[PDB]
Amino acid sequence: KLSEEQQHIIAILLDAHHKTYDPTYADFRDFRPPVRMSPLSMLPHLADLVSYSIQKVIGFAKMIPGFRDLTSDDQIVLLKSSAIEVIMLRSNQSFTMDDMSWDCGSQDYKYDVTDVSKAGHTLELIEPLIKFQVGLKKLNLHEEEHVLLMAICIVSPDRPGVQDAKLVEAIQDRLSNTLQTYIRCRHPPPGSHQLYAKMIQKLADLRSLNEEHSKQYRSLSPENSMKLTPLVLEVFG
Amino acid sequence: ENALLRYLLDK
Ligand SMILES: C=C1[C@H](O)CC(=C/C=C2\CCC[C@]3(C)[C@@H]([C@H](C)[C@@H](CCCC)CCC(=O)c4ccc(O)cc4)CC[C@@H]23)C[C@H]1O
Repeated sequence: KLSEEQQHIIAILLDAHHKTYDPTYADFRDFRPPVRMSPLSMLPHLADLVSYSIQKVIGFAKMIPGFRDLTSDDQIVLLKSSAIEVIMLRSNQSFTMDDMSWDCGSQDYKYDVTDVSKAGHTLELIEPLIKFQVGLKKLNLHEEEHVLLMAICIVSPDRPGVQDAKLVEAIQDRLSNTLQTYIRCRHPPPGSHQLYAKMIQKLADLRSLNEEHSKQYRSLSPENSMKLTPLVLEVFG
Repeated sequence: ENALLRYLLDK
């Protein structure tokens, strides 16, 4: 069912994820500490978490077959546009349904709606993010699907600034066909079609979430910017 | 412009 090339793609993506996601979360101890009582007391800790996560996303992207073959400029636009979406996706691994929080192994490293708001984010923007996480979690995806979706998310031809959209499209299509084939090996029709249609809808949701926060963001006018990291400043503009 | 990102991509 899966050709050797499709299997080779998945093997590479699984290994990329395993190298870039540490489920012990030990590195969190080196962040500025979380502070819950200011007023943005969680912003240093959460800014470090985002900065760290951007680095992991870069790591992952560099292992995506053909990504490195793109021009540097196209690699840069793809990552600047996709980074927050991939972080939202990858974060589903820590997300817990019972508490509606991201549980990273300890009470201190367990993040809820109030903690995110203490990082300077609006409740109106956070609610769809939680909703997203719940819906994703309910799909109960295999790790093979999870890493392929992350990859598909990164390599999208329809991101602004992409010069070589055909080449970017050729990579995503190989990833997409691999994903479709994977699902079909796990499920006959029509369940296969329904599950794929759901993943596609989740990518559109992520995109709408990105566009809504960046709309807000681009429509904002130092005290908080000072607390961000150099890499976050660069990536988020 | 995006110097840190460029470096991170080249290494
Ligand atoms: C290692 C892990 C672990 O699973 C822990 C992780 C948890 C992820 C979380 C839990 C804490 C809050 C995190 C980091 C979220 C960010 C603070 C988001 C908030 C979402 C908006 C309401 C930052 C968004 C943001 O600053 C932004 C968005 C779009 C733009 O164009 C410009 C800026 C997005 C994902 C959120 C991240 C993951 O990489």
